[PDB]
Amino acid sequence: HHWGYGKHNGPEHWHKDFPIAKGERQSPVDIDTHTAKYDPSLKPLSVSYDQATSLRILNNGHAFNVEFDDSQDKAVLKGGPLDGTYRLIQFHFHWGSLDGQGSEHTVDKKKYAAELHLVHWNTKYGDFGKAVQQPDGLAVLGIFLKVGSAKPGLQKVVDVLDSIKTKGKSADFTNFDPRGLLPESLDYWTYPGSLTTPPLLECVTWIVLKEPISVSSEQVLKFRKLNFNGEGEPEELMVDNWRPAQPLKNRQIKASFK
Ligand SMILES: [Zn+2]
Repeated sequence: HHWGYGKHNGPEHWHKDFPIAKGERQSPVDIDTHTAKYDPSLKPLSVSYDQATSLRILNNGHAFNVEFDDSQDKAVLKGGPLDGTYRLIQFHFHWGSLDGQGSEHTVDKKKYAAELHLVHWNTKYGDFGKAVQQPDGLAVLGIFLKVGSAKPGLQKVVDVLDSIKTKGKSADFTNFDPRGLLPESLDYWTYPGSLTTPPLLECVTWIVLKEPISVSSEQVLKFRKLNFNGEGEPEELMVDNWRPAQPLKNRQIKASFK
């Protein structure tokens, strides 16, 4: 009876195994654009992905992760609200069964069709497993996906999904450039939060980009053909793998832009 996104094990149940689900800095949240505070002290983001080395793509039973070599400062995030250097370890998406839902964060209650999370860890803690135990351990760049024109830089991901249809499958996935997934503008909101899946640790500085990327209906349809289940188990489509918005509590969302 593992956690998941179903009727009997979904987000409303997670607090029984993970009591931090009811904590003070849980994610995602609704971003109220009119009460977000413009902070002129916030620096521009510095995304240095030119030397990124992707390794593999994996269906882990709740999403698919594209994993990167994080043994050196090859793909790093700096600047913005961050102190120090954060190394990219993996990216994954959350998506819906329908185009009108799928994102985890919302903007003035608006849901997008999907949300991309680029997960980075603070190099001062030496490895990802130690970083998640620290309040400043991770930085997650969140990018919204809306349905419209196709995103050419996403197609290489879409075309490999047939190889990792079921939980536990992996495929080699080298030479993928994550720069093809970024919007034109790097304006952002930021707030302190958590992982949005168990163990729900409160270790994330969230950086949510204002500008969505567009993907085609055909691209997102292919996400919805993945399976939560392993091979030979009954088929359950991997859809609606998003956590609903959590209370903001004593937190202020800051904006890098007016
Ligand atoms: Zn995520």
